[PDB]
Amino acid sequence: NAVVLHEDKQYYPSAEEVYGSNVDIMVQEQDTQ
Amino acid sequence: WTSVAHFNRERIRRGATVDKTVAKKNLGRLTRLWLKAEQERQHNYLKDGPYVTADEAVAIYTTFVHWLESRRFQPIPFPPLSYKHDTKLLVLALERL
Amino acid sequence: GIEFMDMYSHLIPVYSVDPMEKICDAYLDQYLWFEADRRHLFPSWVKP
Amino acid sequence: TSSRALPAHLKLKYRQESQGTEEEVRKQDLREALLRAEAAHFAT
Amino acid sequence: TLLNRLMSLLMDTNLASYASAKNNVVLSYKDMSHTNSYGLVRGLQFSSFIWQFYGLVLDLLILGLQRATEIAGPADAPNDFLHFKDQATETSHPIRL
Amino acid sequence: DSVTIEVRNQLMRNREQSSLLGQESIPLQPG
Amino acid sequence: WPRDARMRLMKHDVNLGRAVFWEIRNRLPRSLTTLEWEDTFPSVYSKD
Amino acid sequence: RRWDEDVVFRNTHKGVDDTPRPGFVNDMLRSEFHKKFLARFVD
Amino acid sequence: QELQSVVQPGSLDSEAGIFASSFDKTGLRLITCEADKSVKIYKQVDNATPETHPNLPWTPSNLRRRY
Amino acid sequence: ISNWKNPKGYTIPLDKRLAADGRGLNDVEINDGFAKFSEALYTVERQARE
Repeated sequence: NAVVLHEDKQYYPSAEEVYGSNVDIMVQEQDTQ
Repeated sequence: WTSVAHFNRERIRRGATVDKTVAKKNLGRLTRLWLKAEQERQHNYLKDGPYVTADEAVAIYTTFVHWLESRRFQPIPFPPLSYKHDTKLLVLALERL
Repeated sequence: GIEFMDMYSHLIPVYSVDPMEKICDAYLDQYLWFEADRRHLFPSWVKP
Repeated sequence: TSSRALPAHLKLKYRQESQGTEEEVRKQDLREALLRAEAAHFAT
Repeated sequence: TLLNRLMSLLMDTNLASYASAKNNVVLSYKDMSHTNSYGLVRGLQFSSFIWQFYGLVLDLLILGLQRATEIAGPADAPNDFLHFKDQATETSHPIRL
Repeated sequence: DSVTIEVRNQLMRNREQSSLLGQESIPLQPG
Repeated sequence: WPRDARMRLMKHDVNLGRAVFWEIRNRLPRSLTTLEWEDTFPSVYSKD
Repeated sequence: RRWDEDVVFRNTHKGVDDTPRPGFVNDMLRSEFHKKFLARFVD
Repeated sequence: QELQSVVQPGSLDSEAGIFASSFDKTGLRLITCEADKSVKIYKQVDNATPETHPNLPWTPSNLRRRY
Repeated sequence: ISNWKNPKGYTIPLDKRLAADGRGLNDVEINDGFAKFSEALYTVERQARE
């Protein structure tokens, strides 16, 4: 019944929802060296 | 295209460019991207209904009504044909334009 | 019409309206601001 | 002829002793090292 | 729609309806176009007033009716800019200015 | 007709002025 | 400003400022506006 | 408390959080970076 | 074995693709560079047990290849 | 058949140009929540007036 604000909207499932729990999801946006 | 737009806009914001052409190109790209986002936002608004709930709207209307009646606000009327100040308001608007 | 004015740090949206509608809007603006000030709608703390 | 075609970097660099030459890679055991490293990463 | 219902309180139904319908226009840049149905168009000549009384609503939401009445004072005898009628009302609430 | 009833209700709502004016009211027929 | 003229980040003062921001933000419905901490700066005057 | 009991809306931001850090969406027009970029450079 | 690559959440269905790949030095890990802006690592199942993990069935002597 | 340019004259009838778009695939529907929202605004507006 709750409304979804535009900024709160999600179009895609989480990488966990799409790859299972036996895969580690790495998001390396920033450098480490 | 979007990555180049981001990079060029950041460069322009810092101040590292003096091209008129690069500034105009990036202004065009930013306008296109913003308009895409705005069209998506309006479409989402139509899809997802009024973000402000019925209860919130009722509460806001009630508070505004109470506030206006507390200060005895006399609602603005439609300007009659015999309004003394029409010419003056008209000339003021014309000068501002 | 809609276009953006470049300040090199933010973009200002500029709207182009039809001339006759501009005249009507300007007159309504002047009338509404004069009537609101005459009837004390805005309580001192709104700015500018 | 051209400025960029002039001689430059005339000494080719080869991997030294502790830099991972072919001899060491053949001597090293990469498999169990890889599994140990993966387990160490998993522990975090 | 909430804006239209609110604007109907201040002025005549005709003026409120005109001001509400003026904000629902078709914005077009080059070949891109869309219908503005959720936001507020700031390019209108009366958009200043429209925003000023919509933001007096938010002032009422933030302050509350009693604190707003204390700050503004009676409608017939409004307070000064940043002054109160007396120290008793000034110190009666955490919000001073 | 239901449509003409809806026209009837919306025409009366069009005549209904600002709430602060505190003018009269007309209860509307259902259907 | 040169520090010693800025805000001293005492735990009590910082918590008071954040509490004030939290209260004022909760005062407003999220469907029509919101307050961002990146745009807000509550400056506290106290014994510290 | 008697200083906030006049008001009409309470706990409007009760359950909001900061940002979906682990979320990496492969769509440059819907990512957090683009949203922040547009919210910063357009005013 | 037949495997279908699955795209990361933001991509389209048509965005599934593979451009580069390489086994590591040992050969137990396979690195795949996709048309999806993502790099995937593939590892053989450790439990093995050919009884419980059969390959694709092999049907001999159907017919000679056209060639 | 493009809506922007063509190097030669190559007149195209209006029906074919109309057929080249995705307007039909984009639905035009309004949420149900507007019906309850507007009616609530109309209800309170009448209540305060009375």
